[PDB]
Amino acid sequence: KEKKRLQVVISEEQDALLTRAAYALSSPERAVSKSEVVRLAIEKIARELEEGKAKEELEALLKHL
Amino acid sequence: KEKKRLQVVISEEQDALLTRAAYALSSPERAVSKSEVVRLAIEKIARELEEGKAKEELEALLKHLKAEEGEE
Ligand SMILES: [La+3]
Ligand SMILES: [La+3]
Ligand SMILES: [La+3]
Repeated sequence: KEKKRLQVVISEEQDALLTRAAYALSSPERAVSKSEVVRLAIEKIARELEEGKAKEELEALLKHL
Repeated sequence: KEKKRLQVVISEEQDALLTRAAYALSSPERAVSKSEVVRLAIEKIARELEEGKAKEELEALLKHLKAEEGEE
């Protein structure tokens, strides 16, 4: 009702992108875990779909599978 | 060519956002699951951090998200 266990299979390249994003977002004063990067990505995509941005890039990367 | 089982706890609001995004990106000709939306979000935000434009905004949303982890 308040929390949902998300199970997603990812590639090792997406794992590497997760690590690079986690380090890029981090700083000496704030630590960023991979799960926080996932939640932040979900929130950012939700906002962009609220604004309708980068749809050419969203479908470009989705068709890039 | 490895893979990785990923376990992440999310709020019900983000799960609903995941559903809405899954349907919005889907079509009768192509199905987009919630997990595929998660992968697309990962690659999208990683690319955004490589571009170096929206780092301030991502840090703000990140701060507010870390403010929500502590006991709702
Ligand atoms: La809630
Ligand atoms: La490999
Ligand atoms: La691979």
